[PDB]
Amino acid sequence: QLLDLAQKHFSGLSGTVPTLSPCRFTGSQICHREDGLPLAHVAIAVEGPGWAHPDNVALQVANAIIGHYDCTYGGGAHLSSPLASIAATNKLCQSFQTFNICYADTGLLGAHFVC
Amino acid sequence: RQFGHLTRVRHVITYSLSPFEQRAFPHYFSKGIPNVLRRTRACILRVAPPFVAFYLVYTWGTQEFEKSKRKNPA
Repeated sequence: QLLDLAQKHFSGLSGTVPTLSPCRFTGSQICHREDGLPLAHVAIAVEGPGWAHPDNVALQVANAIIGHYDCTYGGGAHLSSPLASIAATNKLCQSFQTFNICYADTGLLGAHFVC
Repeated sequence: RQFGHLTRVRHVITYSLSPFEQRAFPHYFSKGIPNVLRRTRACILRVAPPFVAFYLVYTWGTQEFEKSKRKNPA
């Protein structure tokens, strides 16, 4: 029924090419020092593989090992992730997340922390 | 005092690049020779004058010692 409705409403839509250039990744640093703000944000990432690659699975396993943390998280010192237990134990940060941002044939694999 | 409370800085953006993304010697002679000339023109009138005078006082006084050790007709 969905397919019928598609045919009924969308079929006038043109299909007659913007394709995506590779995107070059660069090892680099951008630092907006603004002492007047009360906490520091840092995001760090390596070039990731991109949507299609089977490595994204193993990478997400690894990211999950390391994890995410927030100063409301109940787990604290006893947490499974060493990053998180250590960050809780020693008040190293308010929060952090690992991420694997995916694009066509590239990506950002890393972590952001606020501290 | 260590990195973290050195001083207070606001509103300054630093952009930079990994060394492995970049040349060790960007335009080493084409920019560098001109720059070195510029650097030297800047200082030589401060630095060189004394050493000129040294060379002269040393030239003169060495040869004044020469002359005084000779005999003269009298």
